[PDB]
This record gives sequence, C-alpha cells and structure tokens, in this order.
Amino acid sequence: QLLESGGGLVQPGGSLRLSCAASGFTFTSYAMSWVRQAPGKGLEWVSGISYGSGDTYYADSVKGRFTISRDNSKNTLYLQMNSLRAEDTAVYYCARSRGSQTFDYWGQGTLVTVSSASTKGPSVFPLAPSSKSTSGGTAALGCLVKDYFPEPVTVSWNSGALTSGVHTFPAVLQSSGLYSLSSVVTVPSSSLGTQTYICNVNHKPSNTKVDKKVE
Amino acid sequence: QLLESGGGLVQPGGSLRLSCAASGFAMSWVRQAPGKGLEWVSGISYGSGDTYYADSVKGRFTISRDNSKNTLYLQMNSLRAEDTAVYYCARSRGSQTFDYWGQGTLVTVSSASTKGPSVFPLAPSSKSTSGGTAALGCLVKDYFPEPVTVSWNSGALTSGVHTFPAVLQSSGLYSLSSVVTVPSSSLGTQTYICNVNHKPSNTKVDKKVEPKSEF
Amino acid sequence: QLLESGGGLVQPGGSLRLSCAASGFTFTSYAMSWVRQAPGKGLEWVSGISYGSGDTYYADSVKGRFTISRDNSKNTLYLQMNSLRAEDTAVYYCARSRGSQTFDYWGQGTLVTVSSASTKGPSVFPLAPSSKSTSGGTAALGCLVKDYFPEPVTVSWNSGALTSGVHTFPAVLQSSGLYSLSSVVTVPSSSLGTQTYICNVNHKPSNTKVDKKVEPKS
Amino acid sequence: QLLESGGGLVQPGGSLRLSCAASGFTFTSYAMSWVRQAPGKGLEWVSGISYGSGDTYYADSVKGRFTISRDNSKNTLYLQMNSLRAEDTAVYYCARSRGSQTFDYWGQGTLVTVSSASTKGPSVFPLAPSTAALGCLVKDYFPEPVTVSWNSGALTSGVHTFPAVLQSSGLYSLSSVVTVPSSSLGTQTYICNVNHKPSNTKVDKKVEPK
Amino acid sequence: VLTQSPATLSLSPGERATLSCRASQSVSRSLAWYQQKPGQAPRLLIYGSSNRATGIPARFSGSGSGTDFTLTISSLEPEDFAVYYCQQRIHTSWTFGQGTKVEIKRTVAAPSVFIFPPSDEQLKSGTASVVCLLNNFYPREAKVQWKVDNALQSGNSQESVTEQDSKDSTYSLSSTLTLSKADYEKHKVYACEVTHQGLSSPVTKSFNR
Amino acid sequence: VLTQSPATLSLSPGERATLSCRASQSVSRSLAWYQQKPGQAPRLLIYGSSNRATGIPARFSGSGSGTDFTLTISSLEPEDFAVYYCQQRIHTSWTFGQGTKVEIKRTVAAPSVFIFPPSDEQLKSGTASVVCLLNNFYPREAKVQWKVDNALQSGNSQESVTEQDSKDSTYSLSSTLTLSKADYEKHKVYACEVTHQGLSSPVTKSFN
Amino acid sequence: VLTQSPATLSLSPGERATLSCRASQSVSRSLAWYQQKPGQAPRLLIYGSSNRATGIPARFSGSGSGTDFTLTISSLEPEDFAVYYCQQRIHTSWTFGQGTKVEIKRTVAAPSVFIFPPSDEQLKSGTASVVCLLNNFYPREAKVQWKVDNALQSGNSQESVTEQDSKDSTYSLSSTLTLSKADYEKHKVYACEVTHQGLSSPVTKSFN
Amino acid sequence: VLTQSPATLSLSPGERATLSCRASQSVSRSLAWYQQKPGQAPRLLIYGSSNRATGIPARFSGSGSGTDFTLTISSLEPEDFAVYYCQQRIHTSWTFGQGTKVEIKRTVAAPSVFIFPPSDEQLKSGTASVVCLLNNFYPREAKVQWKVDNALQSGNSQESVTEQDSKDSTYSLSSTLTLSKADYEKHKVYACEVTHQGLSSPVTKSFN
Repeated sequence: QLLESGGGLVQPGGSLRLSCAASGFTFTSYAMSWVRQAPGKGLEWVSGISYGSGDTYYADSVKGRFTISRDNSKNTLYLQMNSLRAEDTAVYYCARSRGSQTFDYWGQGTLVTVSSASTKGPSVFPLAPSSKSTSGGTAALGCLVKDYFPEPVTVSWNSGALTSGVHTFPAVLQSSGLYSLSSVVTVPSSSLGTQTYICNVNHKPSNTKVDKKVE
Repeated sequence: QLLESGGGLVQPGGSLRLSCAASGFAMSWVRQAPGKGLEWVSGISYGSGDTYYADSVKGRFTISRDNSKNTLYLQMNSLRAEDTAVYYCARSRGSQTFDYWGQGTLVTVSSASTKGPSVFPLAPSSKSTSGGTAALGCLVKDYFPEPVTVSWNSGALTSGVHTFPAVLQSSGLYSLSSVVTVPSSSLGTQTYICNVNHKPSNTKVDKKVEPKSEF
Repeated sequence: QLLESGGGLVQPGGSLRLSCAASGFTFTSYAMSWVRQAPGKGLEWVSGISYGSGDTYYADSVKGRFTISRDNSKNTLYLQMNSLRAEDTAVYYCARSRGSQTFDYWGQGTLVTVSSASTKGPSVFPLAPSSKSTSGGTAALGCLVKDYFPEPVTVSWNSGALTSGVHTFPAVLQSSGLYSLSSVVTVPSSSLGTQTYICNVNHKPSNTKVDKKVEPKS
Repeated sequence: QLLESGGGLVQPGGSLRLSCAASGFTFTSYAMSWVRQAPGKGLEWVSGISYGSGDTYYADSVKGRFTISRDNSKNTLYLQMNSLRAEDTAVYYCARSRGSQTFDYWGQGTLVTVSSASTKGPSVFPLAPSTAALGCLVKDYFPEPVTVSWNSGALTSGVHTFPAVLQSSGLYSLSSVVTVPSSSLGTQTYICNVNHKPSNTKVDKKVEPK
Repeated sequence: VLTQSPATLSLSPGERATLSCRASQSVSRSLAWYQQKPGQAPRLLIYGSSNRATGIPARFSGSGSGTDFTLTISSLEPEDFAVYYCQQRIHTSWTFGQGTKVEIKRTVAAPSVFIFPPSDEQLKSGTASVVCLLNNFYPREAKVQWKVDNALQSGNSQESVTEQDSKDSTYSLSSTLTLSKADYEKHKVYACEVTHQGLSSPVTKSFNR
Repeated sequence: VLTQSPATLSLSPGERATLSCRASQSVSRSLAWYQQKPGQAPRLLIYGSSNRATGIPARFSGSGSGTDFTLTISSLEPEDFAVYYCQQRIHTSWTFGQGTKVEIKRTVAAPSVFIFPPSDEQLKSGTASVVCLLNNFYPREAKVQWKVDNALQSGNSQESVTEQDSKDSTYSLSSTLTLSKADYEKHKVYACEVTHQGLSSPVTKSFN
Repeated sequence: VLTQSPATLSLSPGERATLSCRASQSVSRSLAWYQQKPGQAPRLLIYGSSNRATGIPARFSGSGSGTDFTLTISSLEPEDFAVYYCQQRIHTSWTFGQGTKVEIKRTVAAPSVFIFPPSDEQLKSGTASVVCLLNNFYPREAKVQWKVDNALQSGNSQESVTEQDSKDSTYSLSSTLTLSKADYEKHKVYACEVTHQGLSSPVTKSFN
Repeated sequence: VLTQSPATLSLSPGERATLSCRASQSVSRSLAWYQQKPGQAPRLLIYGSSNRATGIPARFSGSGSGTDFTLTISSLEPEDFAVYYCQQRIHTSWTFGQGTKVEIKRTVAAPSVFIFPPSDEQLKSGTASVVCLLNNFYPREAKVQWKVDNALQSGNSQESVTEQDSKDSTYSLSSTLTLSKADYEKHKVYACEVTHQGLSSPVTKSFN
C-alpha cells in the first residue's frame, strides 16, 4: 500500500523532504499522516492531514520545523523537515487513517537522521574463538563492527551460508556520535582449525564492504 | 504587554529618546545599572499630566506619554557614565505596585566607540581533556558594546554550555567566555561551532573548535 | 494608522522578521502588502496577503526568499525575510489596500540593510578652500566624510551656527561596501584667514563624533 | 511527468534498483525507456519496455546485466541494474516514447556511480585573493555530487564554478572562484559554502585576502 | 498522556495476555492498540479498545471505557510476541504511549559466558575493547559487571540485547568495555561477573593480556 | 509595467503639470497615481484615474483608458514638486512605474566649479580621492569628467547630486575621483571638465 | 529607604526562607516585595506585605508593620532562587530596597579544572589570554591563582562567575590571565592553582 | 549509427545555423532531433524530421531523407545554444548520434590571470596545490603551462573549463598543479604562463 523514501542524513539546522506514494487504496479518499520513532524509543506522532484540503496538524514537538502537504494527482504524501535537530532522528512512517481515530495501514518506514557526524564506513575487529573463547564442544566466535556513523549495516556469515547459531545485536549509538554493532555465531568447537569463518559486513550509504577471517 | 526600544550607546553629555508601546491602561521607568539594584527614575500619572522624578535624574530626564500612540517616552538628556543601566518600562497598579515589566532596554553612556568582538577559540586539545569529558570553548574579546550573544552549533548544542558574563578590561573593552563540556570521544569525530553575534557592530563570527593538539 | 519596525542591519544570507501594527481599522477586514524602495529607486511591490487570511502573492524578485503572513489576534502584519541578498537593501513599507486595486494607507517605513561590512564610524578628510578652491568673493570649503559603513550621518557647520550656503550631498556606497558623503559650504572669501570653519560630523550607530577645523591651507 | 530517483554509489559487481513515477500521462498508455549519459559522453539508450505486455529491449552493452519492468498499478517504471561495472557510471534518465520513433518526455536524471572508492566528503582549502579573485579549492571527495555557493546565495554574480576533475588517487577536485572589487578586501570577508550531500559534509570557509 | 503496564509481560506460548493503558488525566475516548517487531512498521491490532482490526487473529480483543482500557489476547502464539502500543486522540493530536513489551516465557537458563580480549587491530589503532558475551539465557535480567584488576568499572561500557530468538529459544547479550589503548595496557587482568537467575552464584570469566 | 514620460518635468509654481504613463504591456486596468517626497512614504493622489483621493487639493486629476493614462495638476504649489508614480495591476500582481519628478523651474545657470586635492591625512591613509564641486547650477544636466595628466578617466569616480535648494532652486553636484595613494603620486596633473547648458564651452579646473 | 538582610541567604530546596526589610526611616505602610531572576525584568510577588500577587503560589507571603517587614517563602522550589527586592511609597516617589539573594544550598564539591592555552590567531593579534575553567562546583568560594614559571601573578587577571544552573545548581568560573604576546613568549610554563572547599589540596593544572 | 558534423558550430545570435547527420550505415528512415542544455535532460525538437515537437517555435525545422539529414534553425536565440542530437530506430534499438554543440560567437579576449598559492591547511595536510585562474576569455583556446624555478611542468596538473556564460559568452579556466608538500618546499618560485589568441605575448603571473 504505502511505499516511502526521501530520508537520509542531514546536518543539524538543515532539511530533508520525505515522501510516500500510495498504491491500492485511493490516496485522495483517505486522511493521511506521519509518525516517527527514535531508535530505542516508542512511537511519536509528528503531523498529518485531515481528509480534504489543507487542515494540517502538527505535534507541539515539531512546530516551527515540520510542514506537510499532499499531492492528490501524484497520490503522494509529503513532509518537509526544516531546521532539524538531533532529537528529530527517527524512522518516519507514512500511515493511512481510519475515520478520525485509527491508523489502519502503515508504510515500511524511512530513516531520517539528523547529525553532525559525517558519513563513515565501519572498521571490523574480529572476536577470535582462540583457545580461551572456547569451552568444551562449544565455541563462540564473532566480529565487532565499529565507528560507522550510519546505522544500516547488514552483517551475515559465510556469504549468507551461515545463519545457524548466528545472533546479531541492534546497533548502538556511542558517545562519540558513531554507531557500533556486535555479530556473533555459536559453532561446534570441532570446527575450529578446519572451518574459517567469514564475517561479511555491508554498509549501504558508505559503499563499504568488509570481509574478515575469524578463526 | 510592554514593548520597548530606543536605547543604545551615546557619548557623555549626549541624549537618547527611549520609548515603550504598551497594552492595557499610570506608567514608569526603572533602571538597573549592571551589578546594582532597581532605581526608580520617573513616572507619569494616568490621564493627563502629573509626572514624578527621582532626585538623581532631575534636570536630565523628562517623562511623557502619548495617549494616541499608547506609548511612553523618556527623554534622557545630558547623560553621565553613571546613567548606564537597563531601563525597564513598567505599568503601575493603584498607587502601590509595578505589575507589568518590559524586557528592559540597555542604555550605555561612554566615550568609547563601537567595536565588534574578535573570537579566539580555546581548543580542548588532548592534554586538558580528562577521561570521558572534554571542555572546549571560545574567548570573545575586544568588543566595547557589552551585549554579545553566544550559542553553539546554531542553538543545537544547549547541554553543558556555560556562558560567563562580560568583564571590562583596563582597555575599557569587554571580554566574554563561552565553554561547553562534551564527551571526549567526540573529539576528532565531531567539530563544534561557536556562534558569536554582536548586533551593535554587525559582527557575526562562526568559529570551528577542533582538538588542535599534536600536528 | 500603520507603525512598523523589525528592520536593521542583517548579514548576507541572514534574515529579519519585519512587522507592522494596525490602528484605526479592523485589521482582518483589509488586505495588505509590503512595498520596498531601494536608495535611488522607485517603489517595488514585494508581497501581499488577502484580508482574513491566505491567498498570498509575491513579486518574482523575492520568490523563494520572502514569506508574508498576518496575525489577526495581534492585528499585526509580518514579513519573513530569509536568505537576504545584497540587492534586498531597501526601505520597507506596509500598506493597506483599497479593494483589490489601490493602496490608501501607508506606514512610516523601516530600513533594512543587508551587508557584510562591519559597523565603522567615519573618517573625516577636510577639503580646504585654499587660495586655489576659492574664486573671487566665494570660497568653497568642506569636508569629505568617508568609510563609515552605516549611512545614518549628520553633518553640521559651526555647530549649527552656519545654516546657509551649506550643501550636503546624499551618501553613496563605495565598491568596498562602505559609505561616503560630501559636505561643503560656500562662504565669503573675505572670511578666509579670520574665521575657522568647524565641521561637526555625527554618526549615531557607532558613537562617533568628529570635529574638524577647515582652514585655507594653501 | 517522469519523477525519478533511486540513484547512489554501488561497488563493482553490485546492484541497484532505479525507479520512476508517472506524473500526468497515463502510464499504461505509453512505452517507456531508460537512457544513460556518462559524464563527458552523449546519450546511450539502455533499455525499454513496450506499450502492452513485456516486449522489452536492451542495448547490447547491458544484456545480461539489466532487467526492465513496469508496475501498472503503481504507475512506476523500474530498472534493476545488476553486476555493474565502472563503465555503467552515468546519469540515467527516464523517457516517454511516442509511437515507435521519439522520446517526448524526459525525467530529471538519476546519478548512479560504480566504484571501489568509499563515500568520502571533501576537505576545503581557501584560495586567498592576497577587482580581485577569491575562492576555494574543494578536494579529495570521491562522490561527484557537490554544491558550492557563496554567502548562502546572497552573492550570485561573478561566480565561476569549475567542474571537478580526478586526481591520480581516483578522487575529485573542484574549484570555485568569485570576483569581487579589490576595495572590499579587508572590509568584507566572504563565505564559501561547500556541501557534499552523500557524505553529510558541510564546510563553511571564511575567505580573506592574504 | 496515558501510561501502560506491566512494563514487561512474560507469557508461555498458549497463555492469555493482558495489557493495560491508564489515566493520568482524563481523556475520555476509545484508544486503539498496535503491535511492533524490530525492523517493522507497527501494525494495528484493534480498531479501538472495543473492537478488532482486519487481518488480526480472533484471539485479540479490545475492551474498556472512559479513560481506562485494556487489550486481552485470549492466547498467544510465538509470533504474537511484540511490543504493544496505545493510541489516544486528544483534542486534535494523535498521542502515543510508551508501550509494553511482551516476551515468551520459558524456564530459566543461565548464560554461557565468553570473554573476548581486544583485537590486535584495535590496539594498533590506539583503542581497546573487551566483549562479554552471554549466550542462550532467559529472562533478560542478566547483570554484567566489568572489573579491571578486581576494581569495579562504571560508565565505560555499553550493553545490547537481542530479541528472544526461537532457534536459541532465549536471549543473547553483548556487554562491551571501552578502554583506550593505554588503559588496556596499564592493567593486567580483565574480568567480568555475570549475575543471573539461572546461576547458583554470579559467574566470573577472565583473561590476562 | 507601464513607462512614464517625460522622465523629468520642469515647471514654475503656478503652472500646469501633465505627466504620462504608457503601454508596454497590454494590460487593460486603470491605474492610480501617487506622490512621494524625499524621506517620506508615497502619498496617494487619486483613487485610480477616475476620482480624487480624500484630502488631495482639487487641482489633481487622473485620466485615461486601456494602457495609456495621464495625471494632471491644474496649477502646481511648492509642495507638489515631488516624484510621481503610477500603479497598475496585472491579475494578482501589483506594480509601480519608474516615476517622474516635477522640478521647480528656475533661470538656467552655470555652476561655480571648485577642485579639492586629496588631504594629507587621506594620502597618509593610502587613498587619494579628489573632489570636483559644482555649486548653484540649473537644470540638473551637468556632465562632469575627470582627467589625469589630461587622459580621460572612467570607472574610478562617483557622482552625488543634491535636491534643488528651494531657496535659489539651483542644484549642487559632487563628483569624486577615487585614486589610490600610489596612483595619485605617480601622476602630476589632475583636472576636471564641466559641461552644462549655462556655459559656452566646458569649464576645466585643475591642479597638481 | 528601607534596607534588607542577609545579603546572601543559602537554603536547600524544601526549606523555609525568611528575608528581612529593616527600618531606617519612619515610613509606615505595607511595602511590596519583588523577584528578579537573572537576565529578566523583576516581577511582583505580593501587592504589599499584607496581600499576594495574582497567580503567585501561596508559598509566598509578606508580613510586618510600620517600618519592619519580612518575606517568607514557606518552602523553596528552584523557581524561587532569585534576588528579592522591597518597594515603598515615600511622599510621591517610588522607592526600591537594595534587595537580598536566595541561593541554593547543596553538596560541596570540587570543580573540574581545565586549562586553555591562547590560540595562534589570539597570539597573532598580539594578546595572550590564558583561560582557567572551573566547572560544576559548589559553593561559590573558589579562589583561583595564576602562576607563570612558578611566579605568582597578580593585577593581570579577570574573573567571571556564572549563576547557579537550573539542574545541578552549581557554579562555573572563568579566570583569565591576560599577558601581552611578548609576556607569553618570555615565559614557558603556565599554570593555575585552585582552592575550593570540595577539593582537598589545591588543584593545579598546566601547559607549556 | 550516423555521425554529425560540424564537430562544433560558432554563431552569433540572429544567425542561421545548420547541423548535418550523415551516412555511416545504409539505414533509411526519418530521424528526429533533440536539444540538450548543460545540466539538463534533453528535449525533443521535432516529431521526426517532418514535424515540430509541441512547444517548439517555428524557427526549428528538420529535413532530409534516406541516410542524410539536416537540422536547421532559421535564426538563433541565446536559448538555442545547446548540444543537438539525432535519433533513429534501427531494427528495434533506439539509437542516438554523438551530438554537436552550437556556441555563441563573440570577439577575442585575453583572460585575466590570477595565481593562488596553497593555504596553510593545504600544506599541513601534506599536499601543495597551486591554482592558476584564467577569467573571462574567448575562444576556448587557452593553453596553460606551469613553471617552477624555471622548469617546465606538465603531466602533474589538471584543467577544468567552465561553460561559456550566458551573459557574456566567455570562458573561465582553472589549472591546478598538484605538488606534494615536499615538492612545494623544495622549490621556491611558482609561476604560470598563459597563451591565448587575445594576448600579444604569454602572460606570466607568479608568487615566491
């Protein structure tokens, strides 16, 4: 139903123009709105448009910064985000209203980041199974992915072949302003010395791909 | 309620016409020299005529009210260095209190000419930084008009910000200091901007503060 | 009937929010506009908004930079002047429309200066009547006032005593961004060598006062 | 009519999905195509899809690498770009065909870059004026997309922007110079506003004579 | 303006879930409930707390009145474990609550604990970190205490926890101690004590550079 | 959008003033006239070219049609010697003309011409402007040219003219040459040529 | 004409504050008290010391008679930490008492101490200002001394102290040592010694 | 598949211009022409040679037959100085030509030449760029050489030339010499020599 983009990373004080296209339910037959969620937080309503022309509403927390409109020929909802601050970092979602009370449908969600940090790809620092990170028949091996300010880093093992025993953690924003992520896999200790494990780290906005050997 | 302007910097023996537009309904002016308490200067009765002056301003200050403009005026003549103060407009209640106050207009009497500030960043370097906390800042100096608004990252950085009120040097000019405490881990990842604004001299200086330690 | 302010000196690329309070009229019953006049130019319409609210219009020359709005509770008209160009320097005025075609009421005006130059008080360089800039019975003496970034400058001869034969020129800007002004006076040539002329140059927004002696320095 | 996006930087051998929405003409009434223009080159047709069902066509240069499709419920044209090479770097444009002979309507152009270089913002090194010409050298930024302006757009005349060139490092170097009266030196200073979009790098340099 | 509780709800697969949303002030109107999984947009569960949304299993039922409402799910499947949210329309604004996390109940499982010394690359780069990994444990009540030469550390570490993962059947936790190269090298023994419900006593794992 | 004619109108007080506004664009909308004094907001004269603004003396009247209009003042007073503007409307846009000034007509008169070399303080400061002063001339048609070692200069000078002084009604002009200290010292002879209706041949004043 | 006391009152949040206004003259009437927050115009607290301002919480109440009055705040909140003033009506004039300040009482703690060497541009200008920062300390009794090559400095420094913050309720201090560029160059070791109640032995920070 | 000629056209506004598209392959069909401005998507000019595209003024007319076609603009306006491309439909493929730009003709003018020494930041970073700027020259025939301590430098520099501007039809050129910090330090005198049709002898500017 709702597909969206137009987010990305901007410096504080700057702006981003977010939008969402509708396909299925007629755009022009429903009221539409924007909801945001900061990483690690619950939902916050930002703004929205009543069914009909104009009649635009905003949350107090976004007044003076956020402006909305809808294009009924393009079947697209827009959010103009100006003079942004770090507290505006969130995934924004487009949603279709039900009457005046409920959000019946939701888009996929677009990441909007406001930060002084520049785009930076990750460095990868393997967490070896060694002889000390292994106990009996069970070994723990993994990689620490760090110092990459953009969050959408995808990590898989052995080029997608190893999913079994693989656990990854949500990225965590550090005090430096950069993010870090843990990716570990539990494997038989019997595989050590025979199977090399490869951590395949893919950071989309920085065009960074890192392949590390963990043994 | 009370909207005031008409101050500024004047040479000794000179004059300024100070005024305040007001909503509602006697009226008065009260002045506060930097570091001092509240000195009543003058006032005018509701209706037509009947003005009062403090002895300290007789022969120099004249008060009147324009009832078509709903604007209070104070003609400040033959001014002395001792007349430097913030002059506040206020509205009286009955014969006992001043219920409404304006923001206060700064009036400065001095032989010094207008001069804008120079800004000299105080790097956190790497040696004055301790553990997880770095203190970085800027020294604003050589600006005769005392007022100087300083903010960080265009208002985005408000936490841990300490502004030190201006101090006169032996030169007759003022210096001001503004520092901020930030995570030490952000040094070299993020940079900070000190935004120095001095309206009286049309001076706007944006300095970048970096951990300018070893080459 | 229209009183406005919020003007002043702003940096290039910066902004001002100008405003005007209405009196004697129901604010909401009239449409309004902003008009500007750059030094040396005629009137330019900048923007406008219908009575009630909405239906705003802008001159092409300010689109993307200027926004007009009105506060019907404050009975005040506003102009949000963003990303200002050097070319936007002008006196801004508010005006109340007559129907949809004419402007009947004009406000007092406010000055907006857009400039990178810092505030600077004037330097004064006397123009001597000499024996070479004197002709017959008429001596032309004066002072050149220059490099003062704010235009607001008052010049008075012999501290207000000489009010005749005084010719003051409007200031012009320099390619440097600063302003300069010529102030001269014609006096009987018989006064040279006996009367010293004093040029008092007063610049308010710089707290600068310069008193120069003008002599027939031939 | 042809609203398009989905560009970005892709590593060699990687892939990218481009798309374009119709904005006026009924999408389903016309054939559609993609054309690409490499920097310094002319217009290369890449692919297209006919009015009706399928009947797609590809340029020889992209056979086996590109797939074209269209979503007639979304009124959106799609192009899946796989196994990309450095040679596929280009601005891709969508266009609406007329019969079998012309492309009447064109999109804005979406830039796709294929390179082993990572995203990297510029360093800015002011060129002091010592009429005078002052400016800034913007360099070592791998992504081409870079906007440079003076005084946040308050200064628009006398501005000369020199398209970026590559260094031996594979990184770009751009130059921006503005001519001003020499009498303004020491009275006025100028700000060079350098904005590299994908690296989130914004550098404001103060340029003074020296 | 409304708050939700239990902060965390823990139910065995097949058990009934009760979730509340309560008054802080009076906002009298029916609120709706939504659920969310990480990486996904929230989904509507009910069309107000007296109804059910299309596509939602008929196990989920809203109920309540005035300013105080609940969501009752008669029985949960492993796929109905999500964070639940409340939406209240106040004047003109749409206001969201904090939400209640609902997790799968299972028995108590002590973590397997592993300590990973810093990589040579981190040290060449001038930094260091030590990672304490807790695998396959349940519930998320593990407390991981970093010590250096037996001195308790504080304010210099991060924590991240996974969702309960079905193949693991529990949680994993990653606790990272951040040291400059200098702090790592000045000290010799690194250790971490893990307190958990499945342990007879906190377990300490350790290593010397 | 419409243009005005004459650019300058010169009349004695008591004389009839006619000002025109003419087609540039095919805008069939009646215009209004305004008058503005130096230092003051523009003042309406007519409520469009069909009636009079309340408070304007009944000497003032607008007339015309289509795209071509005039303003007539049956007889001028000293307070009417200002810049007149016309205002049109295009759909939703508002526009003003360039405007025409009504000047007080007086006897033709050549300027007194004086040359003022750079001051010593000015040269020590690194600048060498030179000022050519024209006093008490009429009409404001003076042309002033600077020469250095008798070579004609351009691009290095500025002009400022006063409002006519309603006592004499003569105008004053200040033409400033702006040389650097070095340029002034390298050259030896400075001169300025003045052309005006009241003089028989250009007047040149000079110094070293 | 009435005078107040103590000049400084130090109270914990939740404590009752009493402020005095002492007789100096035989002026008998109910006087009013005012509150001034730093950076703001004062507000009326009470409509004479027998009444309250509309909208003020009934925590603030004035009391007294004749020429001797007090103000009592039944329980302090962060919003009450301000300078308080008294006002009378004498003949026809409005008179304001010097006032007193109420400060927050809290746990004693040493400042973090940071030293900031002069910038190269500050050195380029010709002035060397060395800055010592005391951050987040309490009470405002810090004594800061500058030393250069172990010599104690005096007569060449300035000091500015902030007000108490709204969350921690601590003070910051900026001590500036002003040296000419030349003095900075003559000496090599710059240091500053801090004596505050929270610190035990003087804290010395330094740079070259 | 067809090629175009002239490779470059240079015309004054108001002049007639034609661009040919010639046989390379024996493909007989009616082709269409497109116009591309710098920074913009191309636009169709003609619905094939026979018909004008909607919105295109009747100054533009395509004609020809078989394998050989001409684009004719009866009179050029500044808006038409762009790259023109032809397109055919070959078998099933859509094929474009190489294209030719039509430049606005003006007279010959030498560039202003400026040299910009590297900044301190540039040198601290380890690279010493030196920039030579040529401003407002015409035609785009400038040749730029670098000289360091009288040695001729080439192959260690890059050039970038702007599009001729719409207001004056002139070109600007930026020649950047990239030296390492060390190379800059080894040599003392940096100069750049400019050759162009508008100058009588090569222009050399320098800094050391």
